[PDB]
Amino acid sequence: ELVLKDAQSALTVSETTFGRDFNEALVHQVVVAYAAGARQGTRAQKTRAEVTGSGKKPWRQKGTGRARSGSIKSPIWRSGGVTFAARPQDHSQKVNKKMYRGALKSILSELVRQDRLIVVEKFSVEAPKTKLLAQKLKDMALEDVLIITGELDENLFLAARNLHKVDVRDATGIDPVSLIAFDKVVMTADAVKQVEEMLA
Amino acid sequence: PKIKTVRGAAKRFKKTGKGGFKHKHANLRHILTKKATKRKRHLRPKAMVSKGDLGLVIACLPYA
Amino acid sequence: ARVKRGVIARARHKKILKQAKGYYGARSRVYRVAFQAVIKAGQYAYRDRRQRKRQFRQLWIARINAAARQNGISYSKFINGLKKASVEIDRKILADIAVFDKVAFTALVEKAKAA
Amino acid sequence: MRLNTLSPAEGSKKAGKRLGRGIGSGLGKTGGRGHKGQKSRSGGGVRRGFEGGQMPLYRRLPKFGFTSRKAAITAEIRLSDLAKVEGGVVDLNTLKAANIIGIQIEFAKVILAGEVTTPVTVRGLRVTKGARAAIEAAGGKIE
RNA sequence: UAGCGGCGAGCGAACGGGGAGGAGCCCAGAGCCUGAAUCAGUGUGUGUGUUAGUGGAAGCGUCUGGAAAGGCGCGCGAUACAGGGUGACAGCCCCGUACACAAAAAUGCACAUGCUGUGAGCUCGAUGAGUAGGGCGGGACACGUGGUAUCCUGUCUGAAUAUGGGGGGACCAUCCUCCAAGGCUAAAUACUCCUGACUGACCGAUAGUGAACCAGUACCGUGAGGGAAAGGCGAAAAGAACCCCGGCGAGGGGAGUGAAAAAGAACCUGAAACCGUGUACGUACAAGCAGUGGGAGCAUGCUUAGGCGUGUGACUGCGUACCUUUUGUAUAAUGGGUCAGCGACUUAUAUUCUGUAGCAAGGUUAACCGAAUAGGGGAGCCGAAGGGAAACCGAGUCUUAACU
Ligand SMILES: [Mg+2]
Ligand SMILES: [Mg+2]
Ligand SMILES: [Mg+2]
Ligand SMILES: [Mg+2]
Ligand SMILES: [Mg+2]
Ligand SMILES: [Mg+2]
Ligand SMILES: [Mg+2]
Ligand SMILES: [Mg+2]
Ligand SMILES: [Mg+2]
Ligand SMILES: [Mg+2]
Ligand SMILES: [Mg+2]
Ligand SMILES: [Mg+2]
Ligand SMILES: [Mg+2]
Ligand SMILES: [Mg+2]
Ligand SMILES: [Mg+2]
Ligand SMILES: [Mg+2]
Ligand SMILES: [Mg+2]
Ligand SMILES: [Mg+2]
Ligand SMILES: [Mg+2]
Ligand SMILES: [Mg+2]
Ligand SMILES: [Mg+2]
Ligand SMILES: [Mg+2]
Ligand SMILES: [Mg+2]
Ligand SMILES: [Mg+2]
Ligand SMILES: [Mg+2]
Ligand SMILES: [Mg+2]
Ligand SMILES: [Mg+2]
Ligand SMILES: [Mg+2]
Ligand SMILES: [Mg+2]
Ligand SMILES: [Mg+2]
Ligand SMILES: [Mg+2]
Ligand SMILES: [Mg+2]
Ligand SMILES: [Mg+2]
Ligand SMILES: [Mg+2]
Ligand SMILES: [Mg+2]
Ligand SMILES: [Mg+2]
Ligand SMILES: [Mg+2]
Ligand SMILES: [Mg+2]
Ligand SMILES: [Mg+2]
Ligand SMILES: [Mg+2]
Ligand SMILES: [Mg+2]
Ligand SMILES: [Mg+2]
Ligand SMILES: [Mg+2]
Ligand SMILES: [Mg+2]
Ligand SMILES: [Mg+2]
Ligand SMILES: [Mg+2]
Ligand SMILES: [Mg+2]
Ligand SMILES: [Mg+2]
Ligand SMILES: [Mg+2]
Ligand SMILES: [Mg+2]
Ligand SMILES: [Mg+2]
Ligand SMILES: [Mg+2]
Ligand SMILES: [Mg+2]
Ligand SMILES: [Mg+2]
Ligand SMILES: [Mg+2]
Ligand SMILES: [Mg+2]
Ligand SMILES: [Mg+2]
Ligand SMILES: [Mg+2]
Ligand SMILES: [Mg+2]
Ligand SMILES: [Mg+2]
Ligand SMILES: [Mg+2]
Ligand SMILES: [Mg+2]
Ligand SMILES: [Mg+2]
Ligand SMILES: [Mg+2]
Ligand SMILES: [Mg+2]
Ligand SMILES: [Mg+2]
Ligand SMILES: [Mg+2]
Ligand SMILES: [Mg+2]
Ligand SMILES: [Mg+2]
Ligand SMILES: [Mg+2]
Ligand SMILES: [Mg+2]
Ligand SMILES: [Mg+2]
Ligand SMILES: [Mg+2]
Ligand SMILES: [Mg+2]
Ligand SMILES: [Mg+2]
Ligand SMILES: [Mg+2]
Ligand SMILES: [Mg+2]
Ligand SMILES: [Mg+2]
Ligand SMILES: [Mg+2]
Ligand SMILES: [Mg+2]
Ligand SMILES: [Mg+2]
Ligand SMILES: [Mg+2]
Ligand SMILES: [Mg+2]
Ligand SMILES: [Mg+2]
Ligand SMILES: [Mg+2]
Ligand SMILES: [Mg+2]
Ligand SMILES: [Mg+2]
Ligand SMILES: [Mg+2]
Ligand SMILES: [Mg+2]
Ligand SMILES: [Mg+2]
Ligand SMILES: [Mg+2]
Ligand SMILES: [Mg+2]
Ligand SMILES: [Mg+2]
Ligand SMILES: [Mg+2]
Ligand SMILES: [Mg+2]
Ligand SMILES: [Mg+2]
Ligand SMILES: [Mg+2]
Ligand SMILES: [Mg+2]
Ligand SMILES: [Mg+2]
Ligand SMILES: [Mg+2]
Ligand SMILES: [Mg+2]
Ligand SMILES: [Mg+2]
Ligand SMILES: [Mg+2]
Ligand SMILES: [Mg+2]
Ligand SMILES: [Mg+2]
Ligand SMILES: [Mg+2]
Ligand SMILES: [Mg+2]
Ligand SMILES: [Mg+2]
Ligand SMILES: [Mg+2]
Ligand SMILES: [Mg+2]
Ligand SMILES: [Mg+2]
Ligand SMILES: [Mg+2]
Ligand SMILES: [Mg+2]
Ligand SMILES: [Mg+2]
Ligand SMILES: [Mg+2]
Ligand SMILES: [Mg+2]
Ligand SMILES: [Mg+2]
Ligand SMILES: [Mg+2]
Ligand SMILES: [Mg+2]
Ligand SMILES: [Mg+2]
Ligand SMILES: [Mg+2]
Ligand SMILES: [Mg+2]
Ligand SMILES: [Mg+2]
Ligand SMILES: [Mg+2]
Ligand SMILES: [Mg+2]
Ligand SMILES: [Mg+2]
Ligand SMILES: [Mg+2]
Ligand SMILES: [Mg+2]
Ligand SMILES: [Mg+2]
Ligand SMILES: [Mg+2]
Ligand SMILES: [Mg+2]
Ligand SMILES: [Mg+2]
Ligand SMILES: [Mg+2]
Ligand SMILES: [Mg+2]
Ligand SMILES: [Mg+2]
Ligand SMILES: [Mg+2]
Ligand SMILES: [Mg+2]
Ligand SMILES: [Mg+2]
Ligand SMILES: [Mg+2]
Ligand SMILES: [Mg+2]
Ligand SMILES: [Mg+2]
Ligand SMILES: [Mg+2]
Ligand SMILES: [Mg+2]
Ligand SMILES: [Mg+2]
Ligand SMILES: [Mg+2]
Ligand SMILES: [Mg+2]
Ligand SMILES: [Mg+2]
Ligand SMILES: [Mg+2]
Ligand SMILES: [Mg+2]
Ligand SMILES: [Mg+2]
Ligand SMILES: [Mg+2]
Ligand SMILES: [Mg+2]
Ligand SMILES: [Mg+2]
Ligand SMILES: [Mg+2]
Ligand SMILES: [Mg+2]
Ligand SMILES: [Mg+2]
Ligand SMILES: [Mg+2]
Ligand SMILES: [Mg+2]
Ligand SMILES: [Mg+2]
Ligand SMILES: [Mg+2]
Ligand SMILES: [Mg+2]
Ligand SMILES: [Mg+2]
Ligand SMILES: [Mg+2]
Ligand SMILES: [Mg+2]
Ligand SMILES: [Mg+2]
Ligand SMILES: [Mg+2]
Ligand SMILES: [Mg+2]
Ligand SMILES: [Mg+2]
Ligand SMILES: [Mg+2]
Ligand SMILES: [Mg+2]
Ligand SMILES: [Mg+2]
Ligand SMILES: [Mg+2]
Ligand SMILES: [Mg+2]
Ligand SMILES: [Mg+2]
Ligand SMILES: [Mg+2]
Ligand SMILES: [Mg+2]
Ligand SMILES: [Mg+2]
Ligand SMILES: [Mg+2]
Ligand SMILES: [Mg+2]
Ligand SMILES: [Mg+2]
Ligand SMILES: [Mg+2]
Ligand SMILES: [Mg+2]
Ligand SMILES: [Mg+2]
Ligand SMILES: [Mg+2]
Ligand SMILES: [Mg+2]
Ligand SMILES: [Mg+2]
Ligand SMILES: [Mg+2]
Ligand SMILES: [Mg+2]
Ligand SMILES: [Mg+2]
Ligand SMILES: [Mg+2]
Ligand SMILES: [Mg+2]
Ligand SMILES: [Mg+2]
Ligand SMILES: [Mg+2]
Ligand SMILES: [Mg+2]
Ligand SMILES: [Mg+2]
Ligand SMILES: [Mg+2]
Ligand SMILES: [Mg+2]
Ligand SMILES: [Mg+2]
Ligand SMILES: [Mg+2]
Ligand SMILES: [Mg+2]
Ligand SMILES: [Mg+2]
Ligand SMILES: [Mg+2]
Ligand SMILES: [Mg+2]
Ligand SMILES: [Mg+2]
Ligand SMILES: [Mg+2]
Ligand SMILES: [Mg+2]
Ligand SMILES: [Mg+2]
Ligand SMILES: [Mg+2]
Ligand SMILES: [Mg+2]
Ligand SMILES: [Mg+2]
Ligand SMILES: [Mg+2]
Ligand SMILES: [Mg+2]
Ligand SMILES: [Mg+2]
Ligand SMILES: [Mg+2]
Ligand SMILES: [Mg+2]
Ligand SMILES: [Mg+2]
Ligand SMILES: [Mg+2]
Ligand SMILES: [Mg+2]
Ligand SMILES: [Mg+2]
Ligand SMILES: [Mg+2]
Ligand SMILES: [Mg+2]
Ligand SMILES: [Mg+2]
Ligand SMILES: [Mg+2]
Ligand SMILES: [Mg+2]
Ligand SMILES: [Mg+2]
Ligand SMILES: [Mg+2]
Ligand SMILES: [Mg+2]
Ligand SMILES: [Mg+2]
Ligand SMILES: [Mg+2]
Ligand SMILES: [Mg+2]
Repeated sequence: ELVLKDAQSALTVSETTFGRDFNEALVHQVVVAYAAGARQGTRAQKTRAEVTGSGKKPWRQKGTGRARSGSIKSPIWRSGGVTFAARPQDHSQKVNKKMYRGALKSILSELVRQDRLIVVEKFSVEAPKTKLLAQKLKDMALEDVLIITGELDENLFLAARNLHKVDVRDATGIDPVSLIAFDKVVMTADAVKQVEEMLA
Repeated sequence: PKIKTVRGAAKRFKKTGKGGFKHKHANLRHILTKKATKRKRHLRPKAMVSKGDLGLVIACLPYA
Repeated sequence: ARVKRGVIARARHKKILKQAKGYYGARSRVYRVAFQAVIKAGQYAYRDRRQRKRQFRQLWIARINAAARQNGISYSKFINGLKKASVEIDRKILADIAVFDKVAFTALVEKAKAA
Repeated sequence: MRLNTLSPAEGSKKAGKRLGRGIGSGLGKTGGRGHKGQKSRSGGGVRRGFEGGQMPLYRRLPKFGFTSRKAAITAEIRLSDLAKVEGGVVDLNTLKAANIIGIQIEFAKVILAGEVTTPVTVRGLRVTKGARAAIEAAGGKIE
């Protein structure tokens, strides 16, 4: 079903993995949840309890012509309080397995329509060198890419660490945001076979 | 933390199939000889909670 | 994400103090006083679009009543005279004709005299 | 699709009520909670089942019954989820492996919930009169 | 949930499951035979690590500018495009980075292993008395003495001690299960004054620590103790030599430095309140929330051979501030001297309802295991069936002797 650019081999891929209607809401939700999961959420202000200072009333309740105060630390005073102080919290949100798989199936099928998904045979650099990888993408006519590979080569990996617009994920380690972010997606025939089985 | 059920209410109401609650009638513990038999007979079987006081029951026992 | 609000507040106050431009004392200078003046100005403005239509009608009617009595007829009888001759001309114009072209105006008072 | 071009379904998101933000907001000054009284106050509002000091419904009504110990450890097996164990044998330990009833349930009963196809010999289990007609109409012999 | 509970407010198990981590032994002592396998010496031995470090790739020309890293055009290293500096934004100017390497000396580890020193074996018996239990009074158990098991005990008492004793939630009897009245035990677990590295949908000088600054300082208090304020010239001090007014002052004017000195140290930006100097109009017979609709003149901007903007506003119709609280406020009821900054429906987990997305009689996982937002793991939960106080029966069932 997906022709290659140096073979023209008929790789018969499953229909309901790579040929579906683009459900925008599901994909949006899954990428938003994936984004929300990226947060570490490390922050804290200090409440009127946590501020340093005495509990003492600076001046008494009545008697003096001045607004009744009860603490130096009160949030309406300067240098003390923050009413609703933040606590370190976890913004990660649950995504249903079927929704995550469904979103991947939705986005990964839309690449076929848009022609971002460049399925290929064996893709591997000769030696662990960036100069060669950068040179070989000139002939392939690629710049901002996600080189997905089943057999993850250290030679290919090391050679794409310094290249910014190139990223080399494993066929197992595809993501919702990654598949959308990069301008093309180069999948190896083994990686398509693995992802096919993974998504199912 | 989880919600705590108002146990006293949990021992006086039971959830029926639809959503309403069955409860036992008041006025059938003591002082029975002066009451007519017709009353005591009508007070014996369980009864459904009225729609006015249903929200008060639904709040105080959120599980079942 | 802490939000400072010095840039936006100033822009809000400065907007109103621009509308208060021309008022006396604090009413131009001091937001807290100006804001009331600018609202009141709006309330009065809203009101006086209604009263502008009233005042001018009175102004016209007085002019027509003045110009009619030079020719020897009162406003009340004049307008009834014009109505009874199916004349559709309004107060605004009768008042303008009364001031400008009296030799013309005189013909309307005769036209009214017919009825 | 780009990371920007994505958008949610209409009606999914609904902003949220932000209290105390001017007249134009609608709610603002007394954030939808009226003038004065216990309910207007921070940390206000009465506790559950409180009817102004009147004896509450959950206290003026009598308490009845007792929670059975035996009812806690007995299940009501649906006859739809009958032929999902081991061919046509459904004792107890076999049924427990299929995750139909809980672990601490010795006594159990097969009720008429509809639909059987295969013959199932129901051993060491209590069976209903309607299910006895069905199970045998499908084929299998009970006990 | 079961229970507990002025059966109120509330408090809240275990069995049972899924995980993390797993490990056991010494004594209350008698044969042959023997120091052996165990802890620990203390070596020395790798292996380390930690406390100094070494190398570490490849850019040029024009244009704008005070200055180039910038734009423009061509190169090149990349297992180095982490990050920082540099006169504006640097892969290639510098410090780093990846990576490759380090130790005289002290130490923290993991295995050989000479050993002052210590008992491997089957044995044979033993097998923890003011104790278990009881009365009285308290307490701990989810369990408030209740029908109250269980454990501990202040007090007063008292077995049997494996033919024995404990327990199985009043209690009894049968079965099952353990063996009290002595010790010692790694891991999974809690924490971070402190030492590093690294990360933030954390803050950016009224914030963030009280403290960016010689801050727990000044200052306050007899004392315990309380406790501030106060950041930024410029790329580089090149921090203004020299004149001039002045008291060989302050302070200015020059001159000079700089790209700039209304960047000159009271030093980036420099708002508002508030206080001034000059230009246009109005203003000394006129009554009040001071505006608002009308509106002459006058002053400027323009197009001109009409007028239309702009400032002003003679005279004139209408016109008792805002907030709060109220049956009702111009009210002589509350609150505000003004400006600037900060200042109030939040966060976590449970729960019901509405919208929306997935999948559908199914839906769905929790901790965890994954380095890993994959995928396992369905232990569970919820739903598809209810009636009954409950046994029990179940498309019925409860009531009742039986139900139209
Ligand atoms: Mg405190
Ligand atoms: Mg205190
Ligand atoms: Mg005190
Ligand atoms: Mg006062
Ligand atoms: Mg005062
Ligand atoms: Mg401070
Ligand atoms: Mg603070
Ligand atoms: Mg605050
Ligand atoms: Mg959160
Ligand atoms: Mg949330
Ligand atoms: Mg999650
Ligand atoms: Mg998962
Ligand atoms: Mg890009
Ligand atoms: Mg990964
Ligand atoms: Mg009774
Ligand atoms: Mg009666
Ligand atoms: Mg009778
Ligand atoms: Mg009687
Ligand atoms: Mg529940
Ligand atoms: Mg900020
Ligand atoms: Mg402000
Ligand atoms: Mg301002
Ligand atoms: Mg602006
Ligand atoms: Mg405002
Ligand atoms: Mg301004
Ligand atoms: Mg004006
Ligand atoms: Mg004026
Ligand atoms: Mg002003
Ligand atoms: Mg002003
Ligand atoms: Mg009119
Ligand atoms: Mg919308
Ligand atoms: Mg909206
Ligand atoms: Mg939003
Ligand atoms: Mg919210
Ligand atoms: Mg809010
Ligand atoms: Mg509203
Ligand atoms: Mg409203
Ligand atoms: Mg409301
Ligand atoms: Mg109020
Ligand atoms: Mg009231
Ligand atoms: Mg109220
Ligand atoms: Mg409060
Ligand atoms: Mg309260
Ligand atoms: Mg009772
Ligand atoms: Mg289960
Ligand atoms: Mg179930
Ligand atoms: Mg059914
Ligand atoms: Mg349950
Ligand atoms: Mg009990
Ligand atoms: Mg009592
Ligand atoms: Mg009772
Ligand atoms: Mg049990
Ligand atoms: Mg267990
Ligand atoms: Mg357990
Ligand atoms: Mg287990
Ligand atoms: Mg761990
Ligand atoms: Mg383990
Ligand atoms: Mg294990
Ligand atoms: Mg061991
Ligand atoms: Mg071990
Ligand atoms: Mg050992
Ligand atoms: Mg040595
Ligand atoms: Mg070494
Ligand atoms: Mg070495
Ligand atoms: Mg070393
Ligand atoms: Mg080191
Ligand atoms: Mg080092
Ligand atoms: Mg270098
Ligand atoms: Mg250069
Ligand atoms: Mg130029
Ligand atoms: Mg130049
Ligand atoms: Mg120059
Ligand atoms: Mg350049
Ligand atoms: Mg250059
Ligand atoms: Mg050129
Ligand atoms: Mg060219
Ligand atoms: Mg080029
Ligand atoms: Mg970079
Ligand atoms: Mg960098
Ligand atoms: Mg890097
Ligand atoms: Mg600059
Ligand atoms: Mg710089
Ligand atoms: Mg740059
Ligand atoms: Mg460059
Ligand atoms: Mg740099
Ligand atoms: Mg560059
Ligand atoms: Mg380049
Ligand atoms: Mg290295
Ligand atoms: Mg070497
Ligand atoms: Mg060396
Ligand atoms: Mg070394
Ligand atoms: Mg050396
Ligand atoms: Mg080494
Ligand atoms: Mg050396
Ligand atoms: Mg040496
Ligand atoms: Mg050495
Ligand atoms: Mg040594
Ligand atoms: Mg023996
Ligand atoms: Mg023993
Ligand atoms: Mg023994
Ligand atoms: Mg013993
Ligand atoms: Mg003895
Ligand atoms: Mg003894
Ligand atoms: Mg005992
Ligand atoms: Mg006893
Ligand atoms: Mg006993
Ligand atoms: Mg005792
Ligand atoms: Mg006695
Ligand atoms: Mg006792
Ligand atoms: Mg208690
Ligand atoms: Mg009691
Ligand atoms: Mg107790
Ligand atoms: Mg007691
Ligand atoms: Mg008793
Ligand atoms: Mg009691
Ligand atoms: Mg009781
Ligand atoms: Mg009792
Ligand atoms: Mg016992
Ligand atoms: Mg006892
Ligand atoms: Mg106990
Ligand atoms: Mg004990
Ligand atoms: Mg004796
Ligand atoms: Mg004896
Ligand atoms: Mg003995
Ligand atoms: Mg003896
Ligand atoms: Mg016994
Ligand atoms: Mg016993
Ligand atoms: Mg127990
Ligand atoms: Mg037996
Ligand atoms: Mg003991
Ligand atoms: Mg022991
Ligand atoms: Mg011992
Ligand atoms: Mg060990
Ligand atoms: Mg730590
Ligand atoms: Mg900021
Ligand atoms: Mg910030
Ligand atoms: Mg400051
Ligand atoms: Mg500042
Ligand atoms: Mg501060
Ligand atoms: Mg300041
Ligand atoms: Mg403080
Ligand atoms: Mg100081
Ligand atoms: Mg002092
Ligand atoms: Mg104090
Ligand atoms: Mg003090
Ligand atoms: Mg200050
Ligand atoms: Mg400075
Ligand atoms: Mg500087
Ligand atoms: Mg600089
Ligand atoms: Mg600098
Ligand atoms: Mg000088
Ligand atoms: Mg002189
Ligand atoms: Mg002198
Ligand atoms: Mg002198
Ligand atoms: Mg002199
Ligand atoms: Mg000076
Ligand atoms: Mg001087
Ligand atoms: Mg000077
Ligand atoms: Mg110069
Ligand atoms: Mg110069
Ligand atoms: Mg110059
Ligand atoms: Mg310039
Ligand atoms: Mg200048
Ligand atoms: Mg100069
Ligand atoms: Mg100058
Ligand atoms: Mg100059
Ligand atoms: Mg300037
Ligand atoms: Mg400047
Ligand atoms: Mg100067
Ligand atoms: Mg100076
Ligand atoms: Mg000075
Ligand atoms: Mg200064
Ligand atoms: Mg200043
Ligand atoms: Mg600057
Ligand atoms: Mg300035
Ligand atoms: Mg200034
Ligand atoms: Mg300045
Ligand atoms: Mg300025
Ligand atoms: Mg100013
Ligand atoms: Mg201004
Ligand atoms: Mg002023
Ligand atoms: Mg003045
Ligand atoms: Mg002035
Ligand atoms: Mg002046
Ligand atoms: Mg004048
Ligand atoms: Mg007069
Ligand atoms: Mg006058
Ligand atoms: Mg006056
Ligand atoms: Mg008057
Ligand atoms: Mg008046
Ligand atoms: Mg006006
Ligand atoms: Mg006007
Ligand atoms: Mg003029
Ligand atoms: Mg007037
Ligand atoms: Mg009037
Ligand atoms: Mg008024
Ligand atoms: Mg009024
Ligand atoms: Mg009041
Ligand atoms: Mg009143
Ligand atoms: Mg007033
Ligand atoms: Mg009034
Ligand atoms: Mg007053
Ligand atoms: Mg008063
Ligand atoms: Mg007042
Ligand atoms: Mg008030
Ligand atoms: Mg009052
Ligand atoms: Mg007020
Ligand atoms: Mg006042
Ligand atoms: Mg303000
Ligand atoms: Mg503040
Ligand atoms: Mg809320
Ligand atoms: Mg619903
Ligand atoms: Mg719904
Ligand atoms: Mg819907
Ligand atoms: Mg929907
Ligand atoms: Mg469906
Ligand atoms: Mg792990
Ligand atoms: Mg793996
Ligand atoms: Mg790995
Ligand atoms: Mg982690
Ligand atoms: Mg369940
Ligand atoms: Mg059905
Ligand atoms: Mg039921
Ligand atoms: Mg049921
Ligand atoms: Mg029956
Ligand atoms: Mg019955
Ligand atoms: Mg019956
Ligand atoms: Mg019957
Ligand atoms: Mg009968
Ligand atoms: Mg019958």
